[PDB]
Amino acid sequence: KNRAARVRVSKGDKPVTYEEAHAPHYIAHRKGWLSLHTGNLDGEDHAAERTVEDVFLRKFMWGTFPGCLADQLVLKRRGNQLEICAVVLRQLSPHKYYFLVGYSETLLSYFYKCPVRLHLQTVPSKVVYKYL
Amino acid sequence: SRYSPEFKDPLIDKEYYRKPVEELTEEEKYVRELKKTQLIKAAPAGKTSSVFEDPVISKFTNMMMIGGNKVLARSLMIQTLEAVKRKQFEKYHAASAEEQATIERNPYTIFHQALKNCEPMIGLVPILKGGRFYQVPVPLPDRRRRFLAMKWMITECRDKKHQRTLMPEKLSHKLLEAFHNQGPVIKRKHDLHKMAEANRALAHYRWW
Amino acid sequence: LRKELILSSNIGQHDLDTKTKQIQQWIKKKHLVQITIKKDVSENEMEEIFHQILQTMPATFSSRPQAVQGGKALMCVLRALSKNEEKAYKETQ
RNA sequence: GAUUAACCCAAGUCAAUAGAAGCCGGCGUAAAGAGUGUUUUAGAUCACCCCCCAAUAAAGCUAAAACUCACCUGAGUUGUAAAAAACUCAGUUGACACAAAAUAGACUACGAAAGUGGCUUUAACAUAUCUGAACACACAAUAGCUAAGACCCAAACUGGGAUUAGAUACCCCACUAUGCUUAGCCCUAAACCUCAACAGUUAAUCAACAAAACUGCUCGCCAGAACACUACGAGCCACAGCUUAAAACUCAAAGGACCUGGCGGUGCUUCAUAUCCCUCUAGAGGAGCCUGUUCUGUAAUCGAUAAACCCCGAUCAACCUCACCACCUCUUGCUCAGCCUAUAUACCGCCAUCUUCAGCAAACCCUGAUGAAGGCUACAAAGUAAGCGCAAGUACCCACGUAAAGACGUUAGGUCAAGGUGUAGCCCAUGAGGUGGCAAGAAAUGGGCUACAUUUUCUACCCCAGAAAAACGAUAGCCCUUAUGAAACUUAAGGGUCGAAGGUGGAUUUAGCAGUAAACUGAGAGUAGAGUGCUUAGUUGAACAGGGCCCUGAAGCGCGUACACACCGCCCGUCACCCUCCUCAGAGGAGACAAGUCGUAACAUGGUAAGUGUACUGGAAAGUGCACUUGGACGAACC
Ligand SMILES: [K+]
Ligand SMILES: [Mg+2]
Ligand SMILES: [Mg+2]
Ligand SMILES: [Mg+2]
Ligand SMILES: [Mg+2]
Ligand SMILES: [Mg+2]
Ligand SMILES: [Mg+2]
Ligand SMILES: [Mg+2]
Ligand SMILES: [Mg+2]
Ligand SMILES: [Mg+2]
Ligand SMILES: [Mg+2]
Ligand SMILES: [Mg+2]
Ligand SMILES: [Mg+2]
Ligand SMILES: [Mg+2]
Ligand SMILES: [Mg+2]
Ligand SMILES: [Mg+2]
Ligand SMILES: [Mg+2]
Ligand SMILES: [Mg+2]
Ligand SMILES: [Mg+2]
Ligand SMILES: [Mg+2]
Ligand SMILES: [Mg+2]
Ligand SMILES: [Mg+2]
Ligand SMILES: [Mg+2]
Ligand SMILES: [Mg+2]
Ligand SMILES: [Mg+2]
Ligand SMILES: [Mg+2]
Ligand SMILES: [Mg+2]
Ligand SMILES: [Mg+2]
Ligand SMILES: [Mg+2]
Ligand SMILES: [Mg+2]
Ligand SMILES: [Mg+2]
Repeated sequence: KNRAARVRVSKGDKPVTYEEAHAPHYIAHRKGWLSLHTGNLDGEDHAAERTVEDVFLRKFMWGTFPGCLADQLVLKRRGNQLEICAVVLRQLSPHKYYFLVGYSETLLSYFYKCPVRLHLQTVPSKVVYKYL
Repeated sequence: SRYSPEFKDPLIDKEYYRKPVEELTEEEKYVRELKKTQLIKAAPAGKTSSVFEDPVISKFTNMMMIGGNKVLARSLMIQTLEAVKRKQFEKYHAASAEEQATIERNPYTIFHQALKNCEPMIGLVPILKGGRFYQVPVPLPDRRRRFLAMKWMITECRDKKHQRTLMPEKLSHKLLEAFHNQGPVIKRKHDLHKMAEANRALAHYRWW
Repeated sequence: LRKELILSSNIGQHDLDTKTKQIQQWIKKKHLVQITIKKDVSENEMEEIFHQILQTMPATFSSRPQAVQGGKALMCVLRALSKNEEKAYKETQ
């Protein structure tokens, strides 16, 4: 049986988001790409560089905002600007959100030598697309 | 099948489509009216309304085909027909006026008659009664009879006994033999009939 | 007629005696007894079984023991001694 | 086991033993209604109230079919799934038994039970109250012994013919004891309707199943399993027997009825749509080669290894890759070390598998006496179901088709070597680095490529040609060159050289339902280079598509079930493997322990239905003969 990024059914007590509810084959059919850049297009270059940057960014944000991210990030790349659109939970103090936003933006800008913006969207609780 | 079940096989007959409307029975008019509002498949590339079209020869060429070489198969078929016609014309001219009445020169007729002669009337089919299969003699459908005739002809031609003999000549010679009710194909048909008669004792093993 | 028997190298003595009696019956009946022995055990150890079986009938090897089945088994053929062979046995006796 | 702590009793605690608590309960299937009938002594209150069919013995008779003998006719008869063996006896007609008693019988009677179904006759079917024998009398099917007759047919044993690995069986043939009559014996049956006799009730039911539940009275019987239809003792016309019938050792079960699941060489019905068989096409199985694997070899990896491995991890090994072997070298080591060290039977991760399925289902409700369990009928009868899957939706060129998708689970199915990860293990090495080196073929086997040619081969062209045609046929071998690379005999390409095996292939087996099979032509992945492999675009382009159920299987409805690790199950017996007990002059018997040897007897229609009694036979379970039982079935309107 295929196990790829599928949330196996349960007694109906497992909340899941729209991203998790959909198996891989739905990509481009019901769910979009969590990272948007030109590396994968026809004839473009630096696909590996973009992918490594994306993976490191995801791990970095996860470890920097522990237990605050509600859904996966959305990486966008416009020219050289990198934009990390994140959805977080309204638990940690806004002071700490602002501190971490500034720190993340600055550190990532210096690390990837390209302007970085972080766009936070706060929600009360993880959006439950369905119960599996 | 890319064709949905709704699609119906096309009918290719100028005479059928030109038949007078007055000659049509109620059911025939209804059939035409129904086909007016039906989906029809595309005309296959193997058949056309050509007056010279011969379905039997088309099927024989298809059976003779090897690996989708319709061109080569058709070339062999036309060469066989030409060889048969040339042999018949030679015999006709070299023959006296009395027997020229019987000597036939239509290659299509010769081919049809040879196949009809070769058609085996009764076949041997495995029938199982009580858990043991036996080769019971059995009547055959016309489709199976025609197919067996064609297959025996083609296999006999393909045999390696005739070495360095081109397929046109092989098939023309065998077809003429069959037309005159001689040759290995007719021998094989008689052998099948003889085996069936020998196993006549098991006819009741059939249930249908 | 060919009467065939199949034995294991670890066959018990009671079963061996029973099959020896059966083989004696066949030999008296004048049949060719094809005996196969399968398997750790040495092939000479296996052939000792044939020695004992034919020892119980002082029958003769129509075909001597031979490795078969990829060498896993031994096979032999025993036959009733001809009249002349039995006369020779009597003379030597 | 030790330690910490806790619990119970406490100047006690509790290891061993012994005792204290032993019958108004039951008998269709758990042990138990004794094979049947009749007493005395007694008991009870059920006592006053209140024709015939198939019993039995004897005598007699015979319709059908046998046997035998006569005729005459023929060379064959018997035997089955197919044969062999067996006889020359076979057919018609007629004559003819001490054998057995179609149809009636769809009847259900007679007898106490066993038993009784051709006919006639004689005799005859106990008790105006019920129970009543291990305590006597008289009976008791089939088998069996004794003595004498009959002998058509059947038939243990025996012999022969098959079948078989074997065949002491099943199948075929012949024949005997025996089945029959007479006179005695024998006294056993699943002697079962497993349901005691008598009288009574249908009311408040009733573990399960079976043949509804009980009341009163009486007699017999039962008290865990096995040892045990046993040993001893006793009795008997019995001498390998029958009746009664224990104990010792051993065990924590044995057992009866059900529910679910699997399984069935299980039944009926319906199907399989490249599908199980036939049918169509092309193949493999035959030759060479490429390549994977198993084996052999080496100092020289690892993993998959039935379907669901075997050009598989690898969209790839000269060095590297590399985890292997030999040697050498380093030790806080690229890493706040490291380990391709064991555990896929601890896992995540990604998957095969049925699945070429459609079901899975939480939360409720009801039915079964509120048991495990089960829940359907549409002219509908207890089901409702959220969700998941299918479906729908989507990519490709349609709404077709191909993709994709495919839940819960099954195989402790694959991967600790993608990576991580628990546990365990190494830490001056199982870690790290360097040089070199193995990666071959005795041989088997899997998949693919090349061919065996004439529908072919070469040339031109891409389809109106010319030549070849014993030549066809290697991508094999050897030599040379070239491409990449630091390294090329070993990697690839080209050329030369040689023209080899082979002549359409056994049982068996693969794929395919249409732009498919088949043939042909490109491109891409990955590499510095490297595949006949892999992915994919395209050209030409078929034949059958109709019948069935032996096998595979699928479904439905059923049947059985000693299986529950679920038939790769369970389990019997012989033989030898060690202890306890009993009988015994040493040997046997039982049990237990416990792995083997030969079979597969039983549990499924257990592959010959099972079993009881009895007789003969056989390593061994067991086989067969006669009667009996269902504790088997016969599919349950007609067909
Ligand atoms: K082949
Ligand atoms: Mg799959
Ligand atoms: Mg009982
Ligand atoms: Mg009485
Ligand atoms: Mg009595
Ligand atoms: Mg008796
Ligand atoms: Mg007799
Ligand atoms: Mg009875
Ligand atoms: Mg007894
Ligand atoms: Mg006794
Ligand atoms: Mg005694
Ligand atoms: Mg197929
Ligand atoms: Mg081969
Ligand atoms: Mg391996
Ligand atoms: Mg392995
Ligand atoms: Mg090296
Ligand atoms: Mg290497
Ligand atoms: Mg290591
Ligand atoms: Mg596993
Ligand atoms: Mg779907
Ligand atoms: Mg698919
Ligand atoms: Mg496993
Ligand atoms: Mg493994
Ligand atoms: Mg090491
Ligand atoms: Mg060459
Ligand atoms: Mg160079
Ligand atoms: Mg040549
Ligand atoms: Mg059996
Ligand atoms: Mg049986
Ligand atoms: Mg029996
Ligand atoms: Mg016998």
